[PDB]
Amino acid sequence: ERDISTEIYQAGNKPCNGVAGVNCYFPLQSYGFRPTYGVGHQPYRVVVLS
Amino acid sequence: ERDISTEIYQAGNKPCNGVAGVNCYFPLQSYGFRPTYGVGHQPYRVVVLS
Repeated sequence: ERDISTEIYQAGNKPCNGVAGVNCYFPLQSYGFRPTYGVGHQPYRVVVLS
Repeated sequence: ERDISTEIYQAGNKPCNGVAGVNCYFPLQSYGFRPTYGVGHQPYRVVVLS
């Protein structure tokens, strides 16, 4: 199931769709790839075959 | 079980009741936690739940 999401994930009982600075957090983050990270942050050429 | 050991563990034939250094070591060794180390040498804080 390929899924796409943009809306802000909520962590409380209140409604939350686009409010920031509250317990709601963004469900995505951007990768940082540099040679200073050995194994923890390194890109890989992984391809799954079914 | 919970063990609190302060005496010297013996690893030879002479009784290491209070003498260490020649054939016996202190059983407690502190962790080496450096921020300049790799990802696999970082202090992870872990809790149990049974």
